[PDB]
Amino acid sequence: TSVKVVTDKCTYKDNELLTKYSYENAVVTKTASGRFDVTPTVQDYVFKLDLKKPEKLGIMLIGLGGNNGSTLVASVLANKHNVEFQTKEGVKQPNYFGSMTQCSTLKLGIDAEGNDVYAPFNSLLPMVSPNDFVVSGWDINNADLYEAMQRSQVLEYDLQQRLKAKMSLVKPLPSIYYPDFIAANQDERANNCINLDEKGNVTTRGKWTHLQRIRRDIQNFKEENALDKVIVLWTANTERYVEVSPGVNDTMENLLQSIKNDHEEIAPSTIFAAASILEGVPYINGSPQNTFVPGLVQLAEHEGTFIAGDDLKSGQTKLKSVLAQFLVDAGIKPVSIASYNHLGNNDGYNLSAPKQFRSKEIVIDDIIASNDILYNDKLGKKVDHCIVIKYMKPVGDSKVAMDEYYSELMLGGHNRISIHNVCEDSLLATPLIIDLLVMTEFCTRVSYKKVKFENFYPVLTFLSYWLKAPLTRPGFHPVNGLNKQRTALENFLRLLIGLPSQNELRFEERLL
Amino acid sequence: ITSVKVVTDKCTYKDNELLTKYSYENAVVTKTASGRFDVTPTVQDYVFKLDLKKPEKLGIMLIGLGGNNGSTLVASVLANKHNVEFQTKEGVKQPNYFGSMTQCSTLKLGIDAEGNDVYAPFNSLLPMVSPNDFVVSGWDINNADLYEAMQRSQVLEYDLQQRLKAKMSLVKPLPSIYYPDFIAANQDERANNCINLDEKGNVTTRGKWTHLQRIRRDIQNFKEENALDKVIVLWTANTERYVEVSPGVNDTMENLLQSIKNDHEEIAPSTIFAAASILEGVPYINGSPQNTFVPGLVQLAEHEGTFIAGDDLKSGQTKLKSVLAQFLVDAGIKPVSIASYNHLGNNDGYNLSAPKQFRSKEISKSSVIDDIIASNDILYNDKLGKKVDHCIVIKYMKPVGDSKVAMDEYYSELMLGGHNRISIHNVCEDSLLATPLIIDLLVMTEFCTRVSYKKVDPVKEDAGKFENFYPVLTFLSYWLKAPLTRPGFHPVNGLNKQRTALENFLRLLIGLPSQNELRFEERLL
Amino acid sequence: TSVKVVTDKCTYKDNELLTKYSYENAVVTKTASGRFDVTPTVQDYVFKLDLKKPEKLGIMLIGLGGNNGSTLVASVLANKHNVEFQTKEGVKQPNYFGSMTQCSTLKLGIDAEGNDVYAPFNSLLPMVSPNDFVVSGWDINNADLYEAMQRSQVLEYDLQQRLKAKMSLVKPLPSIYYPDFIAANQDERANNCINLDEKGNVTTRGKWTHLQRIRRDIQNFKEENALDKVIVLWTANTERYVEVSPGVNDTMENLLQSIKNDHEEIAPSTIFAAASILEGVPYINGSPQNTFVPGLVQLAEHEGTFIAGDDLKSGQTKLKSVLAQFLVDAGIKPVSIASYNHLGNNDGYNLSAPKQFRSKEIVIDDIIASNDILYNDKLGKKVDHCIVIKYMKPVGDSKVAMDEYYSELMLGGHNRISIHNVCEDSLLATPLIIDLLVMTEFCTRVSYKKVKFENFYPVLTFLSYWLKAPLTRPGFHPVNGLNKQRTALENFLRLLIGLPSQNELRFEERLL
Ligand SMILES: NC(=O)C1=CN([C@@H]2O[C@H](COP(=O)(O)OP(=O)(O)OC[C@H]3O[C@@H](n4cnc5c(N)ncnc54)[C@H](O)[C@@H]3O)[C@@H](O)[C@H]2O)C=CC1
Ligand SMILES: NC(=O)C1=CN([C@@H]2O[C@H](COP(=O)(O)OP(=O)(O)OC[C@H]3O[C@@H](n4cnc5c(N)ncnc54)[C@H](O)[C@@H]3O)[C@@H](O)[C@H]2O)C=CC1
Ligand SMILES: NC(=O)C1=CN([C@@H]2O[C@H](COP(=O)(O)OP(=O)(O)OC[C@H]3O[C@@H](n4cnc5c(N)ncnc54)[C@H](O)[C@@H]3O)[C@@H](O)[C@H]2O)C=CC1
Repeated sequence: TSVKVVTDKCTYKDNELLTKYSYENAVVTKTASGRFDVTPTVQDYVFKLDLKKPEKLGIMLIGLGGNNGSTLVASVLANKHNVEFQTKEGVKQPNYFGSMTQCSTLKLGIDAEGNDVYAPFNSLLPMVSPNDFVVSGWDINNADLYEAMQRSQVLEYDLQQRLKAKMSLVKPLPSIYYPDFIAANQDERANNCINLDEKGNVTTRGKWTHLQRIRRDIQNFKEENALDKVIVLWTANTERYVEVSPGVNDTMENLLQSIKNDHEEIAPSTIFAAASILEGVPYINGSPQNTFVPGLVQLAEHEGTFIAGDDLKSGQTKLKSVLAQFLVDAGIKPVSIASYNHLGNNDGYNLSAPKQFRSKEIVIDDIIASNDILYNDKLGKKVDHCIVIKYMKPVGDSKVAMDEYYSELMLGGHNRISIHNVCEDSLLATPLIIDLLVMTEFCTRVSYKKVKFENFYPVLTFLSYWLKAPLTRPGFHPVNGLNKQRTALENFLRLLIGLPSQNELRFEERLL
Repeated sequence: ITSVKVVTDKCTYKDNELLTKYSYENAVVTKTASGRFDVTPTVQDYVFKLDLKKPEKLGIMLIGLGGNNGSTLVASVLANKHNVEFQTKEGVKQPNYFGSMTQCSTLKLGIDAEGNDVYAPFNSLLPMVSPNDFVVSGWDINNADLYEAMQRSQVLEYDLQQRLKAKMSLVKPLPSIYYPDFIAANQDERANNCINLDEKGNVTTRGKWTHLQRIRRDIQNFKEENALDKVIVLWTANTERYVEVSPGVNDTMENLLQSIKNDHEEIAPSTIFAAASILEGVPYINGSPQNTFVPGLVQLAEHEGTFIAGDDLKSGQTKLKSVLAQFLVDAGIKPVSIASYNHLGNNDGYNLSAPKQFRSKEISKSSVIDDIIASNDILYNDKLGKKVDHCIVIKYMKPVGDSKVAMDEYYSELMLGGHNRISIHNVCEDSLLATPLIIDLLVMTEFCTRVSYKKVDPVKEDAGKFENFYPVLTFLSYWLKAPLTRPGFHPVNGLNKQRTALENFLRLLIGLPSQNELRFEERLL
Repeated sequence: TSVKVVTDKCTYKDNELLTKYSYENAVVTKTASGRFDVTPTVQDYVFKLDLKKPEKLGIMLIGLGGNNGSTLVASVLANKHNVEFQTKEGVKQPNYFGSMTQCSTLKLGIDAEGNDVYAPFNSLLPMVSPNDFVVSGWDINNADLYEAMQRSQVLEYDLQQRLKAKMSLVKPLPSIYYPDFIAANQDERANNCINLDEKGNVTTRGKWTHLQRIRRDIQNFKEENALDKVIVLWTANTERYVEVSPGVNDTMENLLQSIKNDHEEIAPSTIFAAASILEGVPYINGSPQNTFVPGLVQLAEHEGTFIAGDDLKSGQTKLKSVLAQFLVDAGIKPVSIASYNHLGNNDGYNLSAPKQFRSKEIVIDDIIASNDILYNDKLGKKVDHCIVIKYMKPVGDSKVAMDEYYSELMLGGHNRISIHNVCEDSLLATPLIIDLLVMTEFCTRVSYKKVKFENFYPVLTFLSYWLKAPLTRPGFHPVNGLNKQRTALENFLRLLIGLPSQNELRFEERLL
């Protein structure tokens, strides 16, 4: 399955694609009298896409032994080796359901009858398959991924047994454990640490040698498997936000300096990031903690390395943001929105401590911002909202989410909508992780020039669709509208092969 | 093993039998035309006799042995009896009988030396048969062995089915009676294990008396092949369509029996199994909503003096509904609407997908609230209205397997124009709930067959002689959706009251008064 | 409507009822081998019921201007004067729906066809009607009850307007305001206080003169309306628990002493209680705070005054306790139970502060205690449970409660039940308040003697049905089983008129 567009905007040379693209947009200024003055703008670009993709992509997950880590590895092996498994519904064939890059489609255009024609998401331009992922990584616990699977209780027992022989071979590398940064109850789980002093004890001293050991782990992984490309992704327990203070982590020199000075504002994630950046490998932060402090972002630009992150956009927040937008697009005013989530995994176990959850408890202000017709000082520009996460160990990885929306309708009416969501959290997070790795790898092969080619700006915004707290560029505010986060990705892929943005005008039908 | 020894002078033991005196109190009421209630207390002493020697093995014959419930029942018995632990994603699980009131619930025996309540197993008071001692068999219009049945049902954990594979593979259903018009047309291709075949081996609704005699011999054969003394038969097969009751047809014992002989078209397979069990003196329990117990049949039960009971297993949805509607009315709240929707993807919801099958169901799943309304004329009367909109919907959605999804919306009125909206959403493997319920019914039925009594004349020692429970075992209503009643008496669906009756019954047999919840040891100095 | 029982257990003399009652029960002792030895016990009693009930009952509500207070007053006037009102569903007739004493029935026995015969709950023995309630009380805010109704937004606007003329006449008396005891945000609401110093400022000094002013308010109310009987009920913002320390509030002398010593462990509720006790008027605590400290209980016994309380059993906790018990009675093991409630009234506004909510966040251990078959060390004698209350002002008094039960079924199965409850909290609390006042008044006319008559033991346990945290007697643990809390009341009324406890045996049907 492949796509071939006949357009003069695209030319190939040496397994390299050059595409011309005129980007339009507009600048608006609301005059005093409330009049909107709009001046269209246009910037011409040329994109270069290295068509040669890695035959094998290296993946190093921090928190490799967790729910997401073990499920990620199981999914790759299960599909790669077509491991069909037994269930009470009979034999099931492995697949990557839940993955946008592997299981969603896009509209390329219309056929001769005037009907939409769809194509696989990853069929327009070359993308690496999760089947060619080589996975390794770190974890403060040394259990092999088979034991990690058993511990997670995420996958069908029979599938676990069919992957037992292969998963047992995979074992996480020791990692960096700074106790003060996570939930204290994660203290006896840590039996796999590199940061130990002469008395064989865990220390936060020698942070630079810790950073150097991570770089070594990455180099070794690459060499040991003969891989050219590697991507690192954090999927470990949420850390407590670090304080961004001047002189400490505001510049890449201070940051690198603080790391050598064993500063207390340097968290483990801070070191895995600085270590990946220095090795030139893309780094994805899948947790809410503010790993990407200023200093770290500088070091990323300077090295021209791709970073991205801030939480693995839960499937509830994802969907909850969609409905909310749906209502406001319909002229309906949600005046209240209550969210209640409870899970029984370690993830929920680590969020128990308010320090870990406070990072998570961090989109509604954007929707309410989009509509001043319903939200203003005369009517009430406010929306009550609450986010409660509770740890109910008996529900395991199978989380339960509930959202209640109370909105006002016309003439005193009201509307109450309740969303009850139940599913194994990891079966939604894993595929998200796959999509992130696939698209990060894809973007590293893309360069642009306004009209010498520059890298596709380190902070990969197209990846906001899969991250609850979209990282941003100084000054610009993030946009969480999920449909728009996928519309961005979709149009980007389209513009790379000479196709315009979707307009949905269907003039072949609407007009004579 | 846990046991209970009540030091009372109301109980005496004689040759494997417990004799218990009990003074039953009640009161008759009349309401003066004007509006007063004249209440006359009543009393009637009894001496109950409980046969303590319970059967070492109890025969169980299920009609629908290869269905979701029959399948799971045998599996639960085998798994528990042999302690067949199994693997799941939550690890190794030990078998158990959760969901079984008889096996996993407790009863308060009293208070301790310090005033704190003391409970004991429901089955620890008096000798009851353990489901682990069930010797199960039965009939089914389909010949799949019970392992295939398990596979097809998709109720139990794959690993468990596998560990039960060898044993369950050897369990094969006896051929049954298939009368095409009594069930959904889709079960058509499923019937390949019938006894009613004509010269050229085709399905035939002719020779129904021969069929009755075959079923009876089946019961006899089963019994002797297992060296069993006791046997209970329980219908857990497809839901049949209601059969019309007509004078001279099935209105009397004699009429019914002849009709069976005449191959009357109002004689359903269940009618024959019911009649056969009754003639064999085997307790028969109807676990489906169809009106199997027509007058003539009940009459035959009464004449033969054989236990019958039933009409639909009290689903976890209709159970919880009775508990919640009762609760609201007991609190003075007025339900004015109760919407109950639900969908399943098993053969149960597939056979119910037909309007005539769903009809039986919709009759039993509804009536469960008629008595609730009748008890409160303060709320329900001619002024305020005494109606309660109640609709029941059962949709078939194959993709959900045995897992049923029940949703109930209660809209009630509160004071001064206010309203209350309660929504109950229920998800579970419907069959993991029904199975222990089937176990409860069989354990209690068996227990009852060992109970006899006699009225005691206060002014004349040892009058009369011991009798058995009136044939219709209303004591089993706790587990049935549409409680079968005695002519004249209305059914009571109050779940909590249904269990209380059972509780107090067991309590009295060991000389304990009914629970009063007065707790004067603390409420009074 | 009335009931007349023909029994020799009952004799009337001078509008006085004497009833004989043999109370049976049993003492159990589980021998080492796990054998239960049971010895039945029996105690004979004679109850005296003063058949002469007050023609008018005085009611003084602390927090008279709140949601419950104003709705209580509106309900009495609406029904008493048959104020029919307009709604979009048409004209509605006032009623006391939700009240057990006014709208529930009981089974007296069976008729001649063998069918149950029911009678009104308050038709067996004389009970005072809420229509003969004379209501007054205190509140830190001085708004009249008409303004209080508008503020509560609990009742149909049209009904509010039809009661406007009468409700405006009712105004709350100034009350005792000790800032440190409630949610700080209740600081500008307090414009009606008696505890003011010479500089006209609010003080916590002079607590004894405060107590004396309450007694005066009660005496005046009684005299001013020519009432013999009065009952006081607390329905004000939840207070923060006070610390029970020896020498301060462990005895009635220390307590009375501490009150004079302006001790910080003496809360406003503590004073309204001690003041009602001294005036010999029954005192009901409708909030979770521990008002009834030791000392206060002594003073109650010594004066032989009836007290009772500890939260107005929310309709959710009520029902949530019923389902939970239903499951455990069925042999089903709830292994997890999550509760999430959010409201927009002042009540929820006051619970915002963890100090107020902590009192509320205080039954599952009893159910789990009843069944060691499912709950033991081999299986797991634990049930995860959580209680979350959030303040969502837009939902107003119309609270939303959600309970999720996750239970284990046989052979690895599970059952998940979700209960979504929506209603105006006050429309459920008001009638509960009515039932409490009616039954407290009823019990004050009941005396007993084992076989000189003693008062129906101060701590009225029969009232646990309407109180989330049933107050108790030293040593005895409370029982919250709602059906059993109503079975107690029901049988008590029955035993007073010579009828035995319900057995549900129906031998007229089951036996030949
Ligand atoms: N649970 C889920 O399915 C989803 C999780 N997320 C996010 O992804 C993160 C991981 O979630 P899960 O895999 O489920 O949780 P988990 O708790 O099972 O896995 C985290 C793993 O991180 C390891 N770990 C902790 N600190 C470490 C360190 N300093 N170095 C290396 N390893 C370390 C732990 O030992 C554990 O095995 C969460 O913090 C959350 O932000 C978002 C959506 C869904
Ligand atoms: N499955 C559940 O959770 C509950 C079931 N029930 C009732 O219990 C009954 C059985 O339910 P399931 O086991 O789930 O259904 P099922 O459809 O899986 O099993 C019924 C079995 O009966 C057999 N059968 C049908 N007509 C027969 C006849 N004349 N003679 C012998 N066998 C016959 C069928 O071939 C099938 O194997 C139904 O009537 C249903 O309404 C009620 C409450 C819950
Ligand atoms: N909101 C409801 O409908 C129900 C309330 N409850 C309970 O009843 C209590 C009252 O609830 P609502 O009437 O709804 O709340 P509310 O906040 O509307 O009414 C409480 C009233 O107490 C007054 N107040 C506070 N401290 C006082 C003091 N020291 N002296 C005199 N007045 C004082 C306040 O000014 C307010 O008017 C709650 O604390 C809660 O424990 C329980 C179930 C339902």
